[PDB]
Amino acid sequence: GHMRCVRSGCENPPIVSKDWDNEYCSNECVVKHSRDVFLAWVASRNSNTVVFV
Amino acid sequence: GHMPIDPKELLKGLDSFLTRDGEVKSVDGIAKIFSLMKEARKMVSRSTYLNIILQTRAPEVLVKFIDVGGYKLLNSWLTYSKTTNNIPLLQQILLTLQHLPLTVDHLKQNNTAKLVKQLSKSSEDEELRKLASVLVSDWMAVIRSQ
Ligand SMILES: [Cl-]
Ligand SMILES: [Cl-]
Ligand SMILES: [Cl-]
Ligand SMILES: [Cl-]
Ligand code: NA
Ligand SMILES: [Zn+2]
Ligand SMILES: [Zn+2]
Repeated sequence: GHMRCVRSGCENPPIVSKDWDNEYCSNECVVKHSRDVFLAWVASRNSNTVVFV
Repeated sequence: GHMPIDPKELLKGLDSFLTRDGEVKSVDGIAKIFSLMKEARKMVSRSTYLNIILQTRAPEVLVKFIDVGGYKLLNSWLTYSKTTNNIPLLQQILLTLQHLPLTVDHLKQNNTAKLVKQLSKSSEDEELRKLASVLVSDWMAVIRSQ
């Protein structure tokens, strides 16, 4: 969305930058969010405590 | 008029080339990933592909990434991140350079070593200056090994 920074835990409004599409507030939130998604993607392919989500 | 990069869908599209921990499996997969990285201009795509390289540990796969042009590509990303003063991406790029098994012949290809040496002296970020300093000392030992 465009109302707040897409990184989980960040409520800041997004800023304009040629490096993204008005959904991040800073460069740090880009790297941190991509790291959060990567870890969750690895967790989704590893052992789970439930069969279906 | 735009489309925000979905890093989850980027990794999903590489499901067959990566392990459960996000490591590149074969040298054929790192060639297709490099083709996607060469066309990646948005920061989300670049930071996601850098995580894939950082997680890959097989040396024969990492050397293939360097041979296909990955070292030239990281030089272009390093140059752009230094011009726009993108500290988080500069940090992740230097962590990737330290992760890659760079040889003396690789360091002589472009001015990446020069830009890293300048960061170790004049960067106002404490963590970026320290990472660049450790990276230069590691490369000094590689040159000293022959
Ligand atoms: Cl930032
Ligand atoms: Cl949109
Ligand atoms: Cl892109
Ligand atoms: Cl560029
Ligand atoms: Na080069
Ligand atoms: Zn944010
Ligand atoms: Zn939009």
